[PDB]
Amino acid sequence: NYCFAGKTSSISDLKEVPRKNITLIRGLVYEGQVSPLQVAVKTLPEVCSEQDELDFLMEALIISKFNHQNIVRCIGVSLQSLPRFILLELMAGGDLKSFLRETRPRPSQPSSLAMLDLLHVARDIACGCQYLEENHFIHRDIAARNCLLTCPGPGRVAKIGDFGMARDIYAMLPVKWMPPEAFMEGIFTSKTDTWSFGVLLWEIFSLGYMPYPSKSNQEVLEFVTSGGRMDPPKNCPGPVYRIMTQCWQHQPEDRPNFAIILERIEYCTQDPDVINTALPIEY
Ligand SMILES: CN1CCN(c2ccc(C(=O)Nc3n[nH]c4c3C=[N+](C(=O)[C@H](O)c3ccccc3)C4)cc2)CC1
Repeated sequence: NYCFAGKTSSISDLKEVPRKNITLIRGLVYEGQVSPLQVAVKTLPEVCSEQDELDFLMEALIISKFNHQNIVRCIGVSLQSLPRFILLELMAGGDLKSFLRETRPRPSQPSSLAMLDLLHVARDIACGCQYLEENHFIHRDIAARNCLLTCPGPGRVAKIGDFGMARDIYAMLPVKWMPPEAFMEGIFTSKTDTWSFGVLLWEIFSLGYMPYPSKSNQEVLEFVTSGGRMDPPKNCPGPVYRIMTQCWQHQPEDRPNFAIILERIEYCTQDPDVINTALPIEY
């Protein structure tokens, strides 16, 4: 009962891990060990509806079918014991939005991030999105809060880690990440992830600000459907802002695909005038 890349899978295909092999270590979702493999353990509340149950199963099926370095791996599940577990790659850096906020330059850490760090995050997630696009999977909620980092320090890799919106489709709408045609007609295509990536790019280069500062969801909806776009984040290089504004083309067919976005990110990455730009320091 779940189809991805033209292949079907069901609960039977999930890799069940004996509960006795699984130890919880600490809350982070928990850090856990499988018998020694470090994992994150996502739990289903025992007090939940059968729809929560089906939601949890679908989440497991979706993440287990992906195979890509910028999408969080599923080690397995433990569904035959209660509470039910999904076992996931442990991402010690935590979520991207929190990371940017915590790790932005300050006097105590004046060079905590550089432009190249942000470009590598952008590349990482764009590579994940390209894999989803080429496999015809529409994510529908590409946003910093949904991405995870392998570790806090140098060599960190960013990955897409949450697929709940796609799971649900398979006041809570992520309006600020959605293109005009998703509001109006409720039409989604891979061009809709392109728009959302544009907004994630603004999040990254703003070092974790909420998009459309000062605007509520409905004000954003009217702004965007009237042609309004966000200004550049502070100190954002022109070439990077231009990737964003191309992602935010009104017509879906005018937005770049992720192969092109990756090309432009790689280009920014080799340009000394981009990567030698200092990030703002937060006081
Ligand atoms: C100073 N710091 C830095 C370190 N820190 C953390 C905070 C959170 C985490 C964390 O949740 N790591 C995760 N690893 N794998 C998964 C995780 C969440 N998953 C999920 O499935 C979650 O549902 C999810 C998915 C995407 C984005 C966020 C949450 C799968 C790790 C370190 C605490 C504060």
